[PDB]
Amino acid sequence: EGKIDEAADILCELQVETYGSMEMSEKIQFILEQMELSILKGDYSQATVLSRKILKKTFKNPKYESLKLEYYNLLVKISLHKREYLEVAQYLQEIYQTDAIKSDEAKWKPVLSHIVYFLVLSPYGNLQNDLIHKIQNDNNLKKLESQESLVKLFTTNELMRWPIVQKTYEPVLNEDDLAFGGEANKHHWEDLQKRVIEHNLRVISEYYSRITLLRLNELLDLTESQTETYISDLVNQGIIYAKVNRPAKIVNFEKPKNSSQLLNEWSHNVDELLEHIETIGHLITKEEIMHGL
Amino acid sequence: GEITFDGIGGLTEQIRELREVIELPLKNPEIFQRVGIKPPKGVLLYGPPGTGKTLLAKAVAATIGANFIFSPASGIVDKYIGESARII
Amino acid sequence: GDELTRSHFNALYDTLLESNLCKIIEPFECVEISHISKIIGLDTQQVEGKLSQM
Repeated sequence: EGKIDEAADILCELQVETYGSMEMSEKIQFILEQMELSILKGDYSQATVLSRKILKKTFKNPKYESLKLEYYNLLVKISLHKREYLEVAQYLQEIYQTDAIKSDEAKWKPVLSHIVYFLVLSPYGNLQNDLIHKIQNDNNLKKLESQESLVKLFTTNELMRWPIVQKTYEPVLNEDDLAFGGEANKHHWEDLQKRVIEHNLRVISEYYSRITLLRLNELLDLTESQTETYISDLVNQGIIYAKVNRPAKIVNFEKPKNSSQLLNEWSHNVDELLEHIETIGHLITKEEIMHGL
Repeated sequence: GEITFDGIGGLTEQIRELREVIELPLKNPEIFQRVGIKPPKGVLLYGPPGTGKTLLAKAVAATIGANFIFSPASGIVDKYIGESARII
Repeated sequence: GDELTRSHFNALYDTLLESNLCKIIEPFECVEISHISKIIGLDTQQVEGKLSQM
C-alpha cells in the first residue's frame, strides 16, 4: 500500500515482545523488514542499534555467514547517507573472519580489497596496519596489487603521481562489487582527492625541515590559496604542526621547544652509551679467548 | 514437605494464588523480564497456625523441590557478641 | 522580533568575531593584516582594534 510508518511501528513492538534470544532464524527476518523500512523513512538510528545487537548474538551462537551478510547489505545503504567510512571498515572486518573459514576465496579477496579501500577514503586508519601485513594482500588478483600500491603511493608521494594512477587504475578505486557496489564514481573521487593531498603534507612534515611555499604548492599542483587552506585544516586537526610565512614564502615545520626536551635526547645518547659499555664488556670477553688461539 | 497439595485440596483459592506467586518466577523469570516488572520476592501467611497454614507452606516446598529452611525465632537472639546478626 | 534574543546575538557576534580572528591565525602568524581582513569579511580598522583586544 505504501504505509511505511505504520509497518515500521508494528514491527518495533513485536521483536522485543516475542524473543529475547529463543529462536534466531525467525527473529532475524522480522529485523530484516525493519531495516528495509528504516532506510526509506530517513530514520537511520533504529536500524543501526538493531544491527549491532543481532550481530553479537549470532557470532556467539552457532555461526552462519549468510545471516551476517544480510545485516551488512542494509547497513552500507545507511552509511552512504551519513558517511563514516571507518564504521563500514570495522563491520566488514569482523565478517572477513567469518568469510575466511566458510567461504571460497573468490568472495574473500574482493572483501579484503574493499576494507583497505574504505580506509583510503577516510583520513588515516589504525585498522589499515593490520591488513597491509597479510600475504594474500600482495599476490594474486590485479585488484589486490593495485590496492597495496595505492597505500604505498601516499608514503613516497610528491603529488604529481595521482591522476596518472587514478586514471590507469580504477578496478576497485571508484568501484566496488561486493560491498557498496559503488557509491557514485565522481563522489568517490572527492574522498580520494582530499586524502592524497592531506597525506602528501603529512609525509613532507617529517621528511623536510624547511620548505619554500612556492615549492609546496608546486608539489600539490594547486594554488597558494588552496595549499594554505589544506595547511590550516591539518594544523587544526593536530596531526601535524607547522608555521606559515605568507609574504616571505617559507613554511616552517617547527613546533615548541623547551631545553628539557633536548635534555631527554642528551640522556638518550648517554643511555645508548651505557648500554654500549654492557655490550663492550661481553664482547671483550669473547674476543680474548679467540686471541689466545 | 510432608504433605502435597492434593493431600489438602479444599483450600483451593489459596492453593492457586501461592502456586502462581512462588513456583512460576522460578520456571519463567522470562515473562516478568520482557514486560520489565521485577519478579515477586515475598509471600506472607497469616491465619491461626496448623489449620491449613503450616500445610500450605510445606506443600509448596515439595513440588519445586525447594529446601525448607526453618528458623526458630528464639534461636536468633543468643547471648554473645554478634551471633544474632550472623544467623539471619 | 523579541528583544531578549536580539541582545544575545549581538553579544555572541562579537565573541565569534574574535574567535574567528584567533582561528585564522592559528596555523601561525607572519601574515599580513590585509589578508585577514579580506578573509573574515570585514574592513581594515575594525579588525585592528579587535585583534589588539584579543
